[PDB]
Amino acid sequence: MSFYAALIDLLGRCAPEMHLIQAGKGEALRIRAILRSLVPLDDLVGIIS
Amino acid sequence: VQFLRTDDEVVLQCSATVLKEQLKLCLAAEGFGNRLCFLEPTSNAQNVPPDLAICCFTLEQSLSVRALQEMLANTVHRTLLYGHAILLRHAHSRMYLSCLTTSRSMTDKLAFDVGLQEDATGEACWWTMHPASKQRSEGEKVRVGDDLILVSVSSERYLHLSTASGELQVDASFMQTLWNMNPICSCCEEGYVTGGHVLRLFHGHMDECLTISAADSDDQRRLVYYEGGAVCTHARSLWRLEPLRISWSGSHLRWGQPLRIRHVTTGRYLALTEDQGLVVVDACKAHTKATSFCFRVSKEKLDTAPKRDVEGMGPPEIKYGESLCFVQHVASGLWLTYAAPDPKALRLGVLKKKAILHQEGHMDDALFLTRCQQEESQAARMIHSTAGLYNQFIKGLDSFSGKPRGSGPPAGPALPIEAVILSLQDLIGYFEPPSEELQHEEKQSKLRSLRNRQSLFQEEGMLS
Amino acid sequence: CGGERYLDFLRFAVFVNGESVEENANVVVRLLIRKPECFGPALRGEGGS
Amino acid sequence: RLQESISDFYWYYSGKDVIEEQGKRNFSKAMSVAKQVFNSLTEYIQGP
Amino acid sequence: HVLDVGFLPDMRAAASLDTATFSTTEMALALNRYLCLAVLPLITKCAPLFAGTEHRAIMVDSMLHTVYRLSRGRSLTKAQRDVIEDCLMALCRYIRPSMLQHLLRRLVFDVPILNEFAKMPLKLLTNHYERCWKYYCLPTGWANFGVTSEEELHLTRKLFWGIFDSLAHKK
Repeated sequence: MSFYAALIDLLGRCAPEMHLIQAGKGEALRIRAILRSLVPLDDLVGIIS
Repeated sequence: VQFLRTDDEVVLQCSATVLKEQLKLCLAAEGFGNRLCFLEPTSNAQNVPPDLAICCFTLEQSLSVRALQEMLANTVHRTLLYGHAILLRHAHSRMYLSCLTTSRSMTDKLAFDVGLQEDATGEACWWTMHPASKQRSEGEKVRVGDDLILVSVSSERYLHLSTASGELQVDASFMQTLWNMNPICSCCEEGYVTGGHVLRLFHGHMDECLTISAADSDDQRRLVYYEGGAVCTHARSLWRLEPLRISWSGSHLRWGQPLRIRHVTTGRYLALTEDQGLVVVDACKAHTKATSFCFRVSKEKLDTAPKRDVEGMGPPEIKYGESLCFVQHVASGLWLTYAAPDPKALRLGVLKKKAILHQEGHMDDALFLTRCQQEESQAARMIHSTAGLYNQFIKGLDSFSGKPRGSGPPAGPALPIEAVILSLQDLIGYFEPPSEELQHEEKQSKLRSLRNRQSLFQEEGMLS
Repeated sequence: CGGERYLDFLRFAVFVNGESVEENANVVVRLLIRKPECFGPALRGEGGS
Repeated sequence: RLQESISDFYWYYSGKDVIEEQGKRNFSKAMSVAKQVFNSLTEYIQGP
Repeated sequence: HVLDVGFLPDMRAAASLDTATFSTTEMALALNRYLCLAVLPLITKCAPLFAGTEHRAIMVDSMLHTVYRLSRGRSLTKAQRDVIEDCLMALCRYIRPSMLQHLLRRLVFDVPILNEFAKMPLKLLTNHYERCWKYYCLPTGWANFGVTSEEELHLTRKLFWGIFDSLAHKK
């Protein structure tokens, strides 16, 4: 569990900042889409549950 | 040549190790009706020729990364180089290759779908080339016949050939796959016949052409005729030439070069089956020993053995308009001419001259070639694809049309509901009348084009 | 264990002072996605649990 | 290689209307090396 | 998500001195309460997590297990934001946490309760709100809170300045 937790923490820390998303920067949304497709929301919701 | 310049016709070939020895497949897409892409086998061309009409791609631009970014930010024959972003345009449909934001594989693998887009606007229609194993370098020029890898811009994924539970599909994943762009053609001379051109085979004067039997015929439209008159305007007289060569199958035609004649409307290849004569046959029974033909002036000439294959564009000799040559078989070696078995009073036909193959033909059978417009060829290809799809839909409907369901709803193959819906929408958009705010001359030209397209679609059916 | 130890170092090169550096995060994300084996036996691909 | 780098720099600076001081410094320091390379290339030909 | 995270603290994660070994829940409180504060979507209706709000109030009020003022401030801000975001959805969910303040008005930990029970009426002022038996006990609570101020343990200036309740909405 520790390895997966560390990997998810690193992936979250690499997410683009909010103001980068709200101010264009298409590469930021590209990285965000890559992270989104990497792991679904249901996985996180189940993990917290 | 042999340098992969801008604005040439290329095909994306790949090698697969699924088969025991090897397999060669070319990327292809139907265009209208189906946006997705699929691989078409080519190594098994001895008996089953491939469909090269929907395989050719055209290189539109080869800009660098920074220039591409500036162009995208500023929206509203350059030699290809490694590390550059390229735009590929489908030859049949005026659509651009792109990586769609969809996926259906049951295994995510961060993989998307590879398809087509109606417009070049956006970022997903550009692919950046990267070098293969370290025999080249970044920024170095690109030569033909050299393997490389294509990287998407929007998805940042390779053009990969999957080996999943499916059968050799193509997607955009993170797995590396090597592709090469074989150059179909290059800068071509004006008014010269080259392999792949859809054209009409005219005989004698400008009122006779080599056509096929019309729809709603007694036979299965497998009898080759010599009808003339208004048939020269329809899509029946549209034939295409497929050289046996696969890499440079766009070069200028050569006398005595073996070629296959294909009817674009029906998808059947001219052949001699030694059972009924000169008839068009299906693609499955299209071995080179029966389907290969050629053109040559000087009918007898004491013909010698052809040789000296050309690995480039080659010199142009067969000129459009003045191409009075004779067609003969290579494997057998017999000519063709108008049969005219008997001038019956009640023949019920203007000419009704069957096409037959003879060891020594009659006189005045030389055929001169004239090319057709791009719109006519595209309309013929759409007619063929649409007729095939609707026939498949009708057969699927009729398979279950007799027995109530009760249980087990799938009686046989599933009906292509989504494909037929997309084809119907594409056809509805295709026949949209021009807007009333256009200028009078251009509006009249568009109206004439639409009327011609409607007549072409109606002549080959599409109403019954 | 080695995966967690290696992921610990990368958490400091992309996340500094509560913010995130765009270049380092982007290059780390690209390198990680280009090598799916770094995500463990679960988030690799076909057959993943 | 230097020509490709200069072209990339120009492409990056195409959008902006006025080049700032730091871009001009790098442009000058690249053009000096370009001039030196060009002089070295000329010396290989002169004296036919 | 709020329903799932509601039942993690069982009686303020067993605030009574039982184990004093598993304090990581209090550590994760400082990480999840911030996200809970980042949004205020529990405004309109369909809110049966009044027990969750009571649990949060008892967690901030009871810090017997591994007391930490730094995380206590985060919990204080969480409670303050939760009360200031939504209100007038029930009657017991406010008086029951404030029952301790009404009875034990001299408690040093009742500053959250007084601050919330003060911020609610200026933010509401009975507008779009109907009084009930809960509103009937406000005079008694105010009376006993005021009586405890001057009778015994004369309050210092610092707390007396902050103990100035509005005492509005008369009749």
